[PDB]
Amino acid sequence: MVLNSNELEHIHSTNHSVNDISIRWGVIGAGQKGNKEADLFAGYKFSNGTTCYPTLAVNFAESDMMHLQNIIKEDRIHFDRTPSVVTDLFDPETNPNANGYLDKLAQELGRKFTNEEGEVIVDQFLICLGAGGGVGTGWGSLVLQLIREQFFPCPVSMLISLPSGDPDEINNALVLLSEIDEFMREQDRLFGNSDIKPLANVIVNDNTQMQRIIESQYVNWKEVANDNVVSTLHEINIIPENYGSDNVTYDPSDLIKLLSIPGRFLTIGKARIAKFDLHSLENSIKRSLDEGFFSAEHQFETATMYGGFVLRPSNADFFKDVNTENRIRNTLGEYKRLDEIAGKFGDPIWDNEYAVCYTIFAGMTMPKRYISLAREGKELAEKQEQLRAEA
Ligand SMILES: Nc1nc2c(ncn2[C@@H]2O[C@H](COP(=O)(O)OP(=O)(O)O)[C@@H](O)[C@H]2O)c(=O)[nH]1
Ligand SMILES: [Mg+2]
Repeated sequence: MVLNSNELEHIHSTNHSVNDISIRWGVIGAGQKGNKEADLFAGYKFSNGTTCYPTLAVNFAESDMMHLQNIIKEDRIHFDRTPSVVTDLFDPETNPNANGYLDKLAQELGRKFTNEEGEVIVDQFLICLGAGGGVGTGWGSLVLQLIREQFFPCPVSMLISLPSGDPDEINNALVLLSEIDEFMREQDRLFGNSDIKPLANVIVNDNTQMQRIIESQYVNWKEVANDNVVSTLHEINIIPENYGSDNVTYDPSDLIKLLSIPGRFLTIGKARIAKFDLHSLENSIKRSLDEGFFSAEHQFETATMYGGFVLRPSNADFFKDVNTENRIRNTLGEYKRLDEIAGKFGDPIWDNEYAVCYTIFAGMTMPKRYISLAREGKELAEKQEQLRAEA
């Protein structure tokens, strides 16, 4: 059983009835980053020892998989550094024999995500990519195509990492984010507000932002980032199914709507609160949204939907108070006025000593990290253009 956060450790040592999640993810991880994250999801188990997430890892290099932990070799899909090469190999025209590549994929997909009775055991797909790579980013474009060709039995969610500072990795990331933004706009004019979107959301993480948080607190920066990112997603999946409130309960259906309907960019703040004061509460909430693992200068006022919950002790006098539920409403209100959009904010109960406040904004436009990333990007391909002058 994989337990890669204090929150998950507590939960499983206290609750022995963790037998269900809010939304049944099917995790596909592509490229080394993607595989490594998928590998973690694969490790999660219910209280009764069953796997939580059916998980495939996909790659072109078999060296980016031979050292995985929780993914059976059978579930390591292999095909015998430019995003084009991935897409190209899966085109009826561009590659001659791309017929026996689509097929392998579609087969293994049915193998891992369908019943015997040809049903589907998953609610949405969670695809993991370190945008910037060749295998990874390439798979980003590939997925967007497959979604048009209605290849997937249900909606797709993308978990995407943004590169630190390699000018090539930056290019790939930008063309992908660009291609994503362009899918999202098309999706917006093809489907209504109420409608279930084929691309449910995209969750981004900034490597620069993440490395920074990590050095603040031997230790591997990506191993730590991965644990935080993945555990958070798992936690927000676990909690609404396994923890209720006497006041306001964020239940699974609420989360499902939030992850399924907005159809654009999504972000999460996880804030630990032990300091039970209105001030330091406000502060760690703000910290988690602006300088947390999921932050990338998001455009908060473009959010069409919100959600989240503060997980608190059984006698948390504080999280009962009007001003508490008022200060929270106001702190969040600074990012997006809450009376404007759909959502719900819970306050579930748990056996713990501290609390944790989870915050989610969905349906946002392109994060501004795109801009500050590009600025970097252009100002580099010029520097090459010049150094290309010399000789
Ligand atoms: N957040 C995060 N980023 C990673 C991790 N591993 C690699 N990356 C970065 O994500 C990008 C993805 O490329 P990588 O997966 O290493 O190779 P490729 O996808 O097979 O081409 C690179 O820019 C890596 O620096 C990880 O575990 N976590
Ligand atoms: Mg690789």
